[PDB]
Amino acid sequence: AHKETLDKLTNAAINKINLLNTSKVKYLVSSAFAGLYVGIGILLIFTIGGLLTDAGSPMTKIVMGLSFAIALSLVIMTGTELFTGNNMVMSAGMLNKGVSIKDTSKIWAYSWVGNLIGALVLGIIFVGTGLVDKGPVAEFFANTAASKASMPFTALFFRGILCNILVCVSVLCSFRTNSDTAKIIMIFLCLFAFITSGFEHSVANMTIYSVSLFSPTISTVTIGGAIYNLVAVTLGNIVGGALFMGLGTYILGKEK
Amino acid sequence: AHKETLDKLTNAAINKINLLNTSKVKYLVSSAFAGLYVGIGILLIFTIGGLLTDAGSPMTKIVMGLSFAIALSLVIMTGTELFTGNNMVMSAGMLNKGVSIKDTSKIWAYSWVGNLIGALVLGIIFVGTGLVDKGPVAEFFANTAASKASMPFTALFFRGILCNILVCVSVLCSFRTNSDTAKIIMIFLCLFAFITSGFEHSVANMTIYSVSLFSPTISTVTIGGAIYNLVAVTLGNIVGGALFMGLGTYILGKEK
Amino acid sequence: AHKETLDKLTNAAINKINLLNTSKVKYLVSSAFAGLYVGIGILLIFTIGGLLTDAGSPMTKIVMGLSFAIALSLVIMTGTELFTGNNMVMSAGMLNKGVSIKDTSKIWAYSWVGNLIGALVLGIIFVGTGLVDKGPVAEFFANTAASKASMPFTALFFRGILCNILVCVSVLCSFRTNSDTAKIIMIFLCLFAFITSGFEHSVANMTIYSVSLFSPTISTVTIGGAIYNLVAVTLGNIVGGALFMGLGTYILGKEKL
Amino acid sequence: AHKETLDKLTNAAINKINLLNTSKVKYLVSSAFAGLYVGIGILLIFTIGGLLTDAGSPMTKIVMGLSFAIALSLVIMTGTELFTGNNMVMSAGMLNKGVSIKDTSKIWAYSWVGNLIGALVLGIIFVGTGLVDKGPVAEFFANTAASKASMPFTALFFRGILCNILVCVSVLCSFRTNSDTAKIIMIFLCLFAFITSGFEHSVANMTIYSVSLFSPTISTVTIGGAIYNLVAVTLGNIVGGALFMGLGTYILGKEK
Amino acid sequence: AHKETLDKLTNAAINKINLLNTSKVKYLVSSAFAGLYVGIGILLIFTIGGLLTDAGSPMTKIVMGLSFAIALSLVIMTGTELFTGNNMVMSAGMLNKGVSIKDTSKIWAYSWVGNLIGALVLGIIFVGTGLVDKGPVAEFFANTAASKASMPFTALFFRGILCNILVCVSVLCSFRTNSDTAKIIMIFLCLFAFITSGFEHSVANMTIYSVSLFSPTISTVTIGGAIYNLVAVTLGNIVGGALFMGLGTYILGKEK
Repeated sequence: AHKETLDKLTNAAINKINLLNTSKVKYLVSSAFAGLYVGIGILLIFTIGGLLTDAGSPMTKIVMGLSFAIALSLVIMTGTELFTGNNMVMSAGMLNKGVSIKDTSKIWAYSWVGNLIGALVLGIIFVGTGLVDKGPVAEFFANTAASKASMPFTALFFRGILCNILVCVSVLCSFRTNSDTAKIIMIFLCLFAFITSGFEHSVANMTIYSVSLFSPTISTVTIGGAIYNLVAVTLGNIVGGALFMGLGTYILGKEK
Repeated sequence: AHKETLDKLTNAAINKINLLNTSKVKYLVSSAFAGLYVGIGILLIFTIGGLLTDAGSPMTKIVMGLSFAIALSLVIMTGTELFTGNNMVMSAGMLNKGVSIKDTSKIWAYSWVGNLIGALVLGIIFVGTGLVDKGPVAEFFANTAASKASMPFTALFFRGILCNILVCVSVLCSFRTNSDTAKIIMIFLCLFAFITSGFEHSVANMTIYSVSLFSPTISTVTIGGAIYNLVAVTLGNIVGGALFMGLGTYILGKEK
Repeated sequence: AHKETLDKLTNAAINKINLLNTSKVKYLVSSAFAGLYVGIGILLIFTIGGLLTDAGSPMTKIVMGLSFAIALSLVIMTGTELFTGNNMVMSAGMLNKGVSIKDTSKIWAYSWVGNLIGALVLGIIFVGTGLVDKGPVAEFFANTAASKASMPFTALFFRGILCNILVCVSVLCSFRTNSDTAKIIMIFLCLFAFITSGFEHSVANMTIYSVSLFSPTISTVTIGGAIYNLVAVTLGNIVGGALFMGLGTYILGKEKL
Repeated sequence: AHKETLDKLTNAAINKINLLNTSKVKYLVSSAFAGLYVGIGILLIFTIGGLLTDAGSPMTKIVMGLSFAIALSLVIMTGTELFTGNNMVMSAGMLNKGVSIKDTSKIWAYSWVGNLIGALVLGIIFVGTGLVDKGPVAEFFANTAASKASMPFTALFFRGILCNILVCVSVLCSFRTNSDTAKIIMIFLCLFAFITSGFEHSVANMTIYSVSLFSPTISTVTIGGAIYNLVAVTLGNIVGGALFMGLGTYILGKEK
Repeated sequence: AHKETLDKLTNAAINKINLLNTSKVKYLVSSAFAGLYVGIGILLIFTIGGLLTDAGSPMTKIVMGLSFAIALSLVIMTGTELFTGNNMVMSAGMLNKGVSIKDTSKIWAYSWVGNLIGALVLGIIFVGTGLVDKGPVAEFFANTAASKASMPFTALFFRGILCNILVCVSVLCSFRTNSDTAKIIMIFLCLFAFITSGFEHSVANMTIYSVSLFSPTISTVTIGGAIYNLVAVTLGNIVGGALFMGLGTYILGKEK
């Protein structure tokens, strides 16, 4: 069971360095589709957070957390590239040696730049809608945009650790079943979990900092506070995806 | 995986005009339906919005985007012609040289009109019920059908982009999975995102203005404003479905 | 896929009038199961409607719609004869030369009369439950039954279309997928819409003007006001079932050949 | 599709008496399993009424119906034997001569009794939990078991009919599809329907009264109403399965 | 239908011990997974209940039970080794001779401890985030670690029994169907039922007593209250799985 999976994970890992070594335009795009897809999820639950944080309701983080299913679901279904999964994958394929430590940091790089490109594009467009001009919407943006850049390191690190856990554990669950519906539910869950709980996702945080910097209605974080939050959380994501899930998957299904 | 998708996409475009070119009756009826189905979605959400606006609920815009999955789900299940969705289909199709740059417009036209024919035929029939005869139902249709015409062209554009990114990706999602349940789910999300977040949909607004103009009890906008909108937004809906969605599927899946 | 679907729609007309001929007991029964099944869901959403009207809640009309799904789902899953439905199937199956205007009108009658007999039986049985002796629910029933009589024939007619447009469209959907999960899900949305929006449904209104006439804890409507509501609604229903759904499906799927 | 369905039922019943004609120990520990599964619902949906009635939220009777779904679900997904199911099963079958009045009743009382062991077994255990010592949960048990016992036979009898119409019909639906998912979705709506509407279920009452009795903190029921209710309701559920759903399904697909 | 399921249940328990009689490092890393997953569940539903108790919303208990779905479905979807599951499985196999009384009480320990390991890990990494710095989260994590620990043995014995009754029947449901969707749905139901009703699942508490025993902000009772709770609850899970379900599932499938 775990072999057929660490098998699936290994092949897919390969099929990633192969497309990269084909066209960079291709790999670049698909990374900058996942970023934009995932970013869509921030817009929903932030248009949310405002309306419910504003009216005092205690349901905000709950309703928000639930309504972030559209994120990793657009990704997995469209078959696009997102770094947070490239972690657990590109790892066990480096452990199961389908791709090397070479090919791993080769990936995690471009996908991360790709993933950012997507956020930035959705930013421009999203900001260009006047939606984040006035109101308690860009207010929820700004504050949490600021909330997260002022947060100490080990949190953003350790919060980041638990995030890419669920994210991978879902991505894995995708590999483990053939019912797309079932994938979407497991995802729906694993994101309801991390979001409401209150964890951190780099490719996500990007769309947040993608909007709150093009903003003609505030900064409260600058670029410096963004770099920090990412590299903090990026760093966190990796231990979670690679050294827990990426590794443990490699073990559980190693033809030993 | 992306290759295959592209092919399927390409046929759908080929198989589109092909039909339009055999019959214009059969195709008009289809867009006619589609635009009405999408407008059934509007009646529902607006009968909600007035009922929740009247009671000042902090949720109203969250319950609405939840209650819109019916619109596009009815399209994809009855297998009918939706102008926005085509934007991806024909653009990726025309691109993949399966169909022409003149087969492309001849679809967009013939559907953007069909949908509206439906929007109309449905708009009339709604009025003849008279939930619009007065009260917060009739009201909501108004106060909102006004707000759209009196809005920057810079807004209606990017609003109308991000919407029809979520609309085609929902469609793209139906072109990649064989679960009719998962097809519906993703459609249910994508409209949760685009409607709750305040994006704009040409074929939907058609029913809005199909009803704020047939309703004896008042306008506040009149044709020009309705035209200033469908136009400012349909263009956006093309720029989203074509330049973003269709070009990317194309890039992500052509043999280099 | 529109041709293969008409084929199905057509093929479905055929073995229906074939069954009515085969025997009238077998057919009328099913018809009643349908009425009952649909009416069942009326008892649910009104109880909800009473529970929640009584507390002046805003989300009443909304929960009432989100809940009615069971009505048309039982129909489809049990595979049973529901008037509003045959409005689309039988028509487009005629147009597609499946059977005659004879069998069409002959089917529309029995279904409508069997749907009625389920509505009948359910009502008495339900009055027997004593769950409409007094309280906010027998109220909601009468409150609601009256409106549906005390309403202009023009709007009862029209509302009654869209409703059958939505019922039939969900039927149409039951024919274009092999996912019983998908069937129900689309029935869900379609009813959520038709109900919460404000549309009217002969077979389900059949179950409303059955409770409030059989309950001795009030007529505020009596038989006439029903005859009125039914008629206006049964027409509209027909005008959406056979004329928008029936026609369209045919025009989409008839081989010009 | 009717004749297949009928036949399925008919064979289903055969297997039943055959199992009963094989092992008594095997049949009566399946029975108890159902009743126990069923009773679990009653715990949850009274734990719900508890909280919900205690804060007078109008939605008490609504959330109960939505939550009682696990009952027949656990039974139907686990091939366990539920008395109320065999009312339609045993009868549809014996009407096709797949069995005899005798098997039917043997079943009907056997199944009924194991079922009664379930509720007996649960309640005891459930009493031992602390959850009925005090708190608004127990008031809800007492007050309910009470009314359930102190209500005109006529009534209870009719509430029986309606209930088992839904119970069996849902079971009917299980026999008519293969999407195990759907079997559930329907079970869901049928129980949402039957609880929230007011109808009485026999098996499920067992647990109710069982809990109330073996609760040291006040009964208001005594075994006095127990028998009364368990009879009046059961007598209804028999006309529910047998005379409606049972004989009705036979008349629907017999080679006549 | 029950034979396939006992045969399906036995092959299982052979592998579980045949995994340990092959590798410890294999088997435990999966059990540290199961535990963590279940924990992540507790990290969510307590995150809620902290917010929802901080505003007396009567709906606290219920919402929490609906959102707990993730733990056992994660454990299921990822094949990992969960203790409570085993209870029924083993004994169902040690009763139909595929493993021994040894292989049974052998499985039950390593996993029990494997599970505990992972629960301790997430714990620190959860404080590592500092979401138990203060707020009602750590508060709720405090009252409920202690309320559970300053509770009679017998109650928690009876409580825990009922739980693993459901937890195993949902696992048993896994075995009896090829729809992951359906599997996950039954877990969602079986979990919502055990938590909102009140019952006590040991491997979860492991995370609670892990979260709190590292929460810098307080112990409220200590280690002799954590051990007692775990002992009181674990043994209750075992009668419930081993004796109720296991013995039972066995009786149902056994071949005379």
